Amino acid sequence: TYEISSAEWEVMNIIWMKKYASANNIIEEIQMQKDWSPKTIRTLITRLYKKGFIDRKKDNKIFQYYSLVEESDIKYKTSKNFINKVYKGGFNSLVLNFVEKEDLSQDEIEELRNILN
Amino acid sequence: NKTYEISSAEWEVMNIIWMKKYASANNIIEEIQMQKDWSPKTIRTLITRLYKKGFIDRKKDNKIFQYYSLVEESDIKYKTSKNFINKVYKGGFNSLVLNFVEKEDLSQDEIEELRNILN
Amino acid sequence: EISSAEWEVMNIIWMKKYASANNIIEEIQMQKDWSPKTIRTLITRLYKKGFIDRKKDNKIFQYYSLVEESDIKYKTSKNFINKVYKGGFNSLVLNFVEKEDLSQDEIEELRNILN
Amino acid sequence: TYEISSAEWEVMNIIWMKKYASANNIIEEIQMQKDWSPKTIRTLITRLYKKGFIDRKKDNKIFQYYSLVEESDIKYKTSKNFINKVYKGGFNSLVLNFVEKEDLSQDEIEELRNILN
DNA sequence: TACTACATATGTAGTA
DNA sequence: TACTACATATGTAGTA
DNA sequence: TACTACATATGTA
DNA sequence: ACATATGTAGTA
Repeated sequence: TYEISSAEWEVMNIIWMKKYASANNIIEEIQMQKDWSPKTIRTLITRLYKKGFIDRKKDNKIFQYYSLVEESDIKYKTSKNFINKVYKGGFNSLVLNFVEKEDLSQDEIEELRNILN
Repeated sequence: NKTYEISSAEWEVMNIIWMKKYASANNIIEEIQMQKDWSPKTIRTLITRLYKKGFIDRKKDNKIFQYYSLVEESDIKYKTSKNFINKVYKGGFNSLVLNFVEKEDLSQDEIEELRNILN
Repeated sequence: EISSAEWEVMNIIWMKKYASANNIIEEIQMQKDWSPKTIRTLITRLYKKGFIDRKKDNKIFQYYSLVEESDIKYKTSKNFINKVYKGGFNSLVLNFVEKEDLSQDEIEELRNILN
Repeated sequence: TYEISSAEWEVMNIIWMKKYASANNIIEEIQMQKDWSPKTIRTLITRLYKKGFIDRKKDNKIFQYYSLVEESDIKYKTSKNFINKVYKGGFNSLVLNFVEKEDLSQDEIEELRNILN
């Protein structure tokens, strides 16, 4: 089983957010929210290339990478893996822990209802 | 500067500690040796690391140490989850709950509780 | 058979034992979004299939279940698993753990549900 | 959104069971646990083909249909849907519903524990 | 208990 | 782009 | 409440 | 192609 590293996650989102994406195309978008070498980043791409979460496509004269797995399909999958290891009481016990630490503003708490519908 | 995290493997440990407030060497093992399958040594190590990371502490209560948490549960869990979501979900907490219902991971029995948890 | 959309109604009725035309609708027009007529239709169907019956309690019909709830859900899930999971019930629970859909808070209850 | 109908399922399981499968190779294995026409079946496959759940492969001189979706990954998902449409209280409320209707023998109740581990 | 050992996964980047 | 290199961190567990 | 219309998904062929 | 069951919903 191949898993996606937290450092890596950075990358996927950048790709997921742009469907298609290039070596540098990504770096530029990362070298702003993070601070790594353009070489360190590239390795994070190849790494995901090999784990096989994305693929290439010599679109221009350069590779263009794209996801292979479904974003939300995987994120749900990963949170579920996490929470399970952390919170003994599934998804709920967690939500109950956000409000306990009042991480919710009435403007936001409102949206949820209209999200549970 | 040096910052220390609590490993996902380690997390199992805290959960027992936290669950018993006071906790001995084996006391934990016995309690993990059902929800998991490690060696009573592997585990003890997890404790120790957690001790040197400084999330727990000891205290020879009887003739054997009793480790106890140093950090506050809810305090840390909420903190950890935030870190997670931010790395994973681009749209914060919301975007996540949205993701669970799109995957129908909730029963109206549960979805109900939430509201009465929102008020 | 009882259709998935129809299920919505039976839940309401079983929830209320006794149940009226609109009384159903109201309790449905929040957890769903259909036309009061669509709904009504679902009831008629069920009445016609013979899962529920009427009874002019006040001056309007009062439908109630004819089939025993837990007796049906059990029957229904049986047919289901059978069409989907090759290995009966087991092979299902097994599918739920492998996709970690269970929190230890939850897995716990099971044991004491198994004794 | 495209779904997999109860009838269809009989086809997939034949397929996932043999990973690789032939038009007739299927019918054979179904005309024992079921009673349909070698044309009724074929159509179920077709539908599934178009819905996009399986795909063909001219292996010999005949097509060989193979699964396109991951078994466990979808059965999990469908059950989910079902459970929540029916049982108010998710998975739990269901298992508790099998015991009440004593649909379990101590021989099998055992396995569970060792399966919950 | 305390202290020791190790192979893989991960963060982070220089050279062909 | 491709391929190489390394130190800390994490999973697992033997020896004093 | 009671009959009918309608596009879709669906059981059978 | 064809009949039925189904999500939705208006004219009886």
